[PDB]
Amino acid sequence: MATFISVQLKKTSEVDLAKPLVKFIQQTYPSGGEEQAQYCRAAEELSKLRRAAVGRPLDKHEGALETLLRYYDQICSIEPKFPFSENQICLTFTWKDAFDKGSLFGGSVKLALASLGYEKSCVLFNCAALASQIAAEQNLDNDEGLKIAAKHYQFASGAFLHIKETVLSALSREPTVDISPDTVGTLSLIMLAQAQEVFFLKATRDKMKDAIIAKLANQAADYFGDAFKQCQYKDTLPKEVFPVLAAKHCIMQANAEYHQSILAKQQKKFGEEIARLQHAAELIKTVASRYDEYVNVKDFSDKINRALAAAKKDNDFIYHDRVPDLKDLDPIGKATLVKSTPVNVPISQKFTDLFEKM
Repeated sequence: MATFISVQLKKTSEVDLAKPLVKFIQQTYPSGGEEQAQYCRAAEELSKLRRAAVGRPLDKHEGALETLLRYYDQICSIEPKFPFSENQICLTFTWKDAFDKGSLFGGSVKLALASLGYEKSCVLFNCAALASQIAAEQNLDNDEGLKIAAKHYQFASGAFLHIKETVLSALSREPTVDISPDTVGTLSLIMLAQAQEVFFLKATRDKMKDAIIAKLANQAADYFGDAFKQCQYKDTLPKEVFPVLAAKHCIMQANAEYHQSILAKQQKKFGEEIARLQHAAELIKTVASRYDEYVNVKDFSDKINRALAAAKKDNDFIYHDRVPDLKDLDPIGKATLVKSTPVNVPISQKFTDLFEKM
């Protein structure tokens, strides 16, 4: 279908990374044509690497992400050498906010800083955003799609969370909102929610126990629920985000209850089955009327209604189980298969620091 949330990449203007880095090499590097004027072609190499990571109208592929990741690893490796205190270091990175259009009354929202902390913050944001795009793009009724989407969602979650913990110490100023701890904390939870939904979807495909699927769905409802609560009083993220999180919260509760009801029927608890099915129907009716424009809930509602109609029919004419109230049923349990991937450099596949010997 279409309904996963992904993140648009921030834009930068191009900058000459080499030229300023060239002027610093004349240090414990004396004569011409040596490590001296080799490192300058590695600085020539790294400036070229920035334009590939950040300059190109992008590619939602293994290739483009790896470029970004490499560019992140490479910056991280370059700080403990150059502007460790910098009284001038003539080099300034400019980034547009990912979300804030600005106002067509006076242009976009941008922020220029002469800081490697700023730069790597925005790059990492973009590694996260491209990962969510690749993740969202994947075919979920195919097994390696499921795995690529769960891997990238957890990466993107871990990467957003790394910026939250790190943006402020990393920077000179109050950041743009897109990378400020609160937005990126929320983006972190969304990606983790989506990761878990992918693990629920995979469980449904591995045709696992309904008991385990209910717990995985219940866990997701919590991730989506927390996330939409973080968005309730705020209008930073694209406007589709909060309604998708709201629906996805009720959808996952409805999956939890539907699967738990199947278990209940297996155990001949026919009243419990109707109760849990009534709850699922209600959750889904709510999402259908309230969130029409964002999710398509029809097949799942029909599935629930047939099961409810058959349950009621046999119970009234055969079993006569008392249908319990919701508050009298045990909580459905919770299980997570999902974690925010720590950012430990190198995050790129076959990392070569172009300035290893320095």
